[PDB]
Amino acid sequence: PNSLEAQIRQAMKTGSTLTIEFDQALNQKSPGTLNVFLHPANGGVRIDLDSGNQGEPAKILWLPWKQGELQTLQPGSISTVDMLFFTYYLSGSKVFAGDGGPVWHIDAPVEANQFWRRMSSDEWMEDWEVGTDRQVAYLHRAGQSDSLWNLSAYLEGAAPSTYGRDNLGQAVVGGIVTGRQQMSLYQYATTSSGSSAWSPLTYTLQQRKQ
Repeated sequence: PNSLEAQIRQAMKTGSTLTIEFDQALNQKSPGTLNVFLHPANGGVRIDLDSGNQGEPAKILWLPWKQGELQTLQPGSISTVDMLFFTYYLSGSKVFAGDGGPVWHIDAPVEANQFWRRMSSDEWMEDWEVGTDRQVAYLHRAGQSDSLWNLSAYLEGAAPSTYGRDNLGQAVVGGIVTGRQQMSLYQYATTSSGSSAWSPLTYTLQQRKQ
């Protein structure tokens, strides 16, 4: 087989099943580029900071998760074509990504009006004029209280993507850099069947309402 990094990139693009396991240690690393180690795992790859167990070093874009908080990948970090992007598992959390803009990982309990307000101070958001469009990929857990995710007051366009059902289930989000400040996003979800194959996480046209 190829490098583990190549195997992940190929699984994403082909819509194959390849799971990702993250060491919680990764959440103590800042958003941006990160040197990690990839290891074979049953059915997938484990990403950690351990150079042992048939580890292969890789430089990725990384977005940590933090309890009760937003974390932000700033787009200036994004430069190397074909570099992989990952964020930590989604277990009730939300991911919001602007195309050519930041990616935010927002913990589950942060209400939508609150996280929107927090997102709102980023230069990309301030440059997003009311009444104009961006492309946005937004993923939340199905059956979670809408107070924690619904942005309908702020965005007019396609409904968000969802993972899970009845506020149960997990997702993994990653990406592949395609150009300066630009990525294509990919996802899978883990339910009582197991883990799904990778699919695209689509940016959809949204008009800013207010």
